[PDB]
Parts: sequence; C-alpha cells; structure tokens
Amino acid sequence: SSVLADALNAINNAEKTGKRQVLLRPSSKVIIKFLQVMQKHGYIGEFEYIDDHRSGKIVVQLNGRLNKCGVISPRFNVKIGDIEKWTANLLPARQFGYVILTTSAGIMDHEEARRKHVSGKILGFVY
Amino acid sequence: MDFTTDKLRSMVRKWQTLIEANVTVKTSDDYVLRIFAIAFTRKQANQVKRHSYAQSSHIRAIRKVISEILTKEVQGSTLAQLTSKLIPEVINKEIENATKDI
Amino acid sequence: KGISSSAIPYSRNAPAWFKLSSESVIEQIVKYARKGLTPSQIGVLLRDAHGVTQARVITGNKIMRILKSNGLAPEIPEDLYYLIKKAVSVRKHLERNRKDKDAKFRLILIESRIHRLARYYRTVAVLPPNWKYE
RNA sequence: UGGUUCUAUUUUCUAGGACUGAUUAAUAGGGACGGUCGGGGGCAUCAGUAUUCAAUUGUCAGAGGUGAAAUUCUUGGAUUUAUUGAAGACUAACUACUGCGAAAGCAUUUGCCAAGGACGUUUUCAUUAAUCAAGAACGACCAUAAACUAUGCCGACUAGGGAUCGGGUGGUGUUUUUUUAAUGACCCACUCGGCACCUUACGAGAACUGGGGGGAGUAUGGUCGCAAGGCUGAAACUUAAAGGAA
Repeated sequence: SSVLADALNAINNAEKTGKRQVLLRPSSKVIIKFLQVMQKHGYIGEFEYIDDHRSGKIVVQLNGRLNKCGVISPRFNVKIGDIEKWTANLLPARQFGYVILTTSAGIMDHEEARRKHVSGKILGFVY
Repeated sequence: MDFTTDKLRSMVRKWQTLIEANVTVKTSDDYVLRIFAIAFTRKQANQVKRHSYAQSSHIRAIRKVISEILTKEVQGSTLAQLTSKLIPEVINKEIENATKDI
Repeated sequence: KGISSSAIPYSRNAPAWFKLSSESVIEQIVKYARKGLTPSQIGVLLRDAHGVTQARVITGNKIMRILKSNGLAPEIPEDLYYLIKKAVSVRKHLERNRKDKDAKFRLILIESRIHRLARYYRTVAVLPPNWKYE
C-alpha cells in the first residue's frame, strides 16, 4: 500500500472505532501537510511528530468531526475551472468537505487553491 | 526378570512422558544381558500447570545418564551380584539420584 | 514473520565511556579482516570484546567502507557469498543422497533467493554483469 | 619498492619527490552470529512385542468360525503350553482441540548429513521489496476404494480473557547441590512469535467442461408405452393320461 493511504486508513478507522488518539507510522512531509490542512479546517485536534531517527511517528488527537479521509490514487491534474466539477463529482454534497491538492504553492484544499488562483494535481479528500 | 503387564499399565498416565531406555551389556562373567528401564516424568509440588512434560532434550539427556549409569552398574557386577543388586530396587535409587538434576 | 531485530539507540555519539581511539578501532578492524573474518564477524567481535557499540557511530563510516578504503574489499558481497556457499552445501548433500525431496525443495528456494539479490547487485553493478552462479 | 642530496659529532640523527570525493537504517526485506527447538527430511544403526512359519518337547480329540452353520486344519497329533529360530511389517499405552512441515504428511534408540523456524542482538547490506495469468518443483509378474450430514458472515478491522508450545528478561523460594565441565525442574510478572478456543467494536463488502428454473401437490376424452381375458393338456379334433381348483 501507499504511505499516505495507510496513515489515512488508520486515522479513519481509529475514529470510526471511537478512539481519541491515533499513532501513525511512518511520517512524511505530505502527511504533515495533509494533517495540517485538515486541522486548519477543524477535523483533527493537535498532533505531534515524535522524531525517532528512522522516519517519524505522529500522534494525532481527534475528537469527532471527521468521517472519511482518502487519497485519489492517480494524481491527475485538475484545473481552476474544473475544481468545482471535481468537488461536485467526489464530495458528498455542495459545500461539504474539501478536496486537497498538491499545487505549485504546496498542499492546499480546493477552495484555498481557487481562492489564490492556482491549480495542481489532486491528492485526497476530507469531509 | 519381567514386570507384570498390570504394573506398567498401572504406571502409565497421560499428561507426562515416559522415558524408556535399554542397554545390551556384558557382565563380569560372559553373560550378555539386554536390560531395560522405564521412568515417568513427575510434576513438582507447587506445580500448577497440568502438564509436566519433558522437552525431549531433557529426555535425551535423561536417557543418556540412564544408559551410562546402569551400564556402570553392570560391568562391576556378576550375575549373582546384579541379582542381589536389583532385588532391593536400588539401581532405581541410583537413577533417581543421578537424574534429579534434570 | 517475527519481529526480532536490533534496536539502534537514538544517540549517534560515542557513549562517553568509550575511551579508546577512533583510529585504533580501524587498526583492529583491518587486522581482523586481514586475518580473515567477514564484516559481520568484525562487527560482532568489536562489539563484544573491545566495546565499540557500532563503528558507523564511533569511527567515521561503516566498516565495509573502512575495509574498501583500507584495501580489504570482498570479492563478492557477504550476503551473496553466504547464500552461495549454503546452496553449494545443499547441492553436495543432494549428490550424496538423492532421495531428499525436501532438500531439493529448499535448494529451489535458496536458488531463487540467490537470483533475487544477484539481480539487485548486478543492476547496481557491485559485481560485474555476466555473472552466473556457475 | 626505487632513487637524489643537506647538518653538526671512525659511525650518529635528519628534509623533500613517484608508482578516492553525501543521509537514514523502516515494529520493510536479506545475510551473519548465539543458545537452542521439533514425531521436518535423508542415510545408517538399535530395540520392542505381536503375527505368520519352522524345529523341539508335554498332553490328547477336537480347534477355527458363525446369529446358527459350513469351506479349512486335525491321532502322519490340530488347538493349548514351554524353549528357540526365521521372515515381513509396525512403532501400542505415553498421544493432547499439543509439536513440526509449503502441502500431501511426520511418532522406537543412537549417530552422521545438510536444512528450517521463533527468540536474543548497541552485527552486516541498504530498498535489495508485495501479488499472481504463463512456466517449474513436490504431491511379462502379486492386486487395490473414495465420499456418505456438514456450518460459518466476510475484511483493509479494535481491544481483550483463560489455557498451551518455543525463546528471552527480571524476581526470590522450593526441589537441586559440593573444587571435574557446563547444564536443570517448578512458582510469579513482563515480552516476542505460534496452534487453537471464548468473546468484543467497526467497515460497502458494490461497480475437473457440458445447466434449466422454486418447493409441495392435483387433474388428464392428447401422444408414446406396459398391462386384462380365462382351468391347462386342447386345436383343424368338445379329445387321452396327468395336474390344478373346490
């Protein structure tokens, strides 16, 4: 499996089982930015990067507000004009959740990406 | 010499191991004897697990010392000396004392 | 599959009781290698008796780099060499007695494992291409 | 390894020159080491008592076998008993919701040959990795059985609980014991890995080949079949003997 996918799988089903903390290993910059944007929108609480010298561990604390993480496995390019279409086709509803993209300006959600007018490849979603 | 069958059927119980050995030894006369041995793995007092099995290397080591010390009890006996030795069951006490280390 | 490996400490320093020299360790390393031990054996002897924890920490670099920079390079990597000699030991067992179908099966497994990392080492070109396992 | 020449006391010490230059170290993977572990395999060896057969006694009329019998053996002594030999198998009880093996499978001892797993590791290499269509390995003589009542909700999934097998660490009591080597057994806690068992919480879990259409019945002016009569002999013959029936 991937390295973002099993971290998001742990952070998904741990919250489904109703835990208040996940430990996810290993940890990359893209995982830090994904948890960064989802705590910017308020889906997880704090999280902490314990640096062992191998790859890093994250302890996320998460309350109740998430209900699905994911990754879109072909990292196809989206456009600023088709951000609205891709959110319509993969989100649950109209203003429900965020598609998260790797852009020129880094990892951002879809509405921040179209706010500062930059497209990029898709990464994953959260709602 | 031979046991009755009811004695060793009365000795065999499950949840233990029987270590049995045999050696073909020539005495201080020129009688050659096939002499056997049976032993059953006890459980200690305060043992709470129900098994008391030997770990089969303890079986090989116990069977080794059984063979060595009873082939030391023969060759160091004649037939009359060996018979007077195994009437009061004292080769069994030699095996027990030599094997309680294992 | 079991989890039984070694747990490298978080420290990357000499342990502050290691009063030996960073060069006398290298001299002991090349002495043991020239008297003929594989690098894993150098590491375990150095760890057990002359208490360097690990020599990538205490010396500069790892000990196969120390041996290659001091002139004691291996003909073939240690993994491939040990798997090669295990495969040829099983092959001589099989020529001795030819009803050991289980040992034939383990020879197929060992030969597959030979080809895997021989392919890896060949594409890295540690060892030259056109290398065959005889 | 070779060669040139510079300083002060017959031999002391000296200076120079020609044959490397990115990270970790995955509760990913491999390899080494260590004490081990197992009814894993191969070869050799050893033993056991049955069975079958044979030899020798002892004694005499039956012995098998069956629901009863019978084929069979038997006064040229069967069966039973005792001593001994030979053969081919097999490894009883110990034997387990235990172990090992990739599966089929594997149970006597001892030795050799290689192998394997788990654990321990402040050893080593450094991405060498995961899945499977294809393909490969294992699976003229003496003649043989397999299934046959069964079960369960699946996975990418949380925690446990008791018991057990292999390793390790710690404790500090009893069996052990001593100046010959090392080495146990049990109790307890922790921990890793297994064969199972008893529970829990939470998820879309979608996108050796050939097949008609439910279960239980009912009817049939259709089609294809099979089937009745009536004493036999005995019909062209009112017909014998004998038999049947009552």
